[PDB]
Amino acid sequence: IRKGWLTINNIGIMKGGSKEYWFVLTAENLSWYKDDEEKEKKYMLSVDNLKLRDVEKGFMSSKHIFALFNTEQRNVYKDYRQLELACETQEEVDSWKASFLRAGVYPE
Repeated sequence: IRKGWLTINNIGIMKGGSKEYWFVLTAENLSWYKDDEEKEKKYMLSVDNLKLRDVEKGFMSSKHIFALFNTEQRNVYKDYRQLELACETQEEVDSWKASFLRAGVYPE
C-alpha cells in the first residue's frame, strides 16, 4: 500500500539508538527492512491487532513522531517496546496513519 523510509526510536540497549529502516506496508502485513532492496527482512508484524497513537515528550522530537502499538502484548515482535516511528515531515506522519488505517490498523 505504501513504502518509504522510517526511523525507529525504540531500540534496545544491545542495539540502542534511533535508526532508519526501509518499510513496506500492505493490507496484510507490515515488513521492515534495513535496505531498499527488500532483502534484509528485519522483522514483520500483522496489520490487525495494532492501533495508532500519538506520543508524549519522551524523546528529542526533532522529527514528527507517531506510535504503532500492539493491543495484545506489551511490545512489537522482534522489536523493543512499541513501534514508535519518526517521519521527516508531518505530512508523512498523516499519510502513514491513513495508510495504516486503510490497511486494517484501527485508531487507539
